[PDB]
Amino acid sequence: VQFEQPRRCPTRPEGQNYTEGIAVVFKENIAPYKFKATMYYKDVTVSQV
Amino acid sequence: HQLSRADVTTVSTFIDLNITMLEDHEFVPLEVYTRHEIKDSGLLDYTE
Ligand code: NA
Repeated sequence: VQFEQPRRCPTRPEGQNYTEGIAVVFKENIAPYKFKATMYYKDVTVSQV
Repeated sequence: HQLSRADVTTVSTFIDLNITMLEDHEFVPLEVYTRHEIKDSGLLDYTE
């Protein structure tokens, strides 16, 4: 018999390359559009007594 | 003559193993829509 010769050792992974950057994450808009209005009307009351 | 151990070339019989601890991480609260946003998405509020 002979002894097994040294095995090929594994290699450490290269490591994930990361791009740095700035981000803005947008979501679907569910808020209603809001604005200001003015109602002009007249309450008309006819009372039969 | 006389030498210190720093004056002798040093070879290592040790196999290196560099283990580092997984760091602490903080999870902030995060919501896509708040319950106020969900309430406000209705066109007409009956109560108001
Ligand atoms: Na051998």
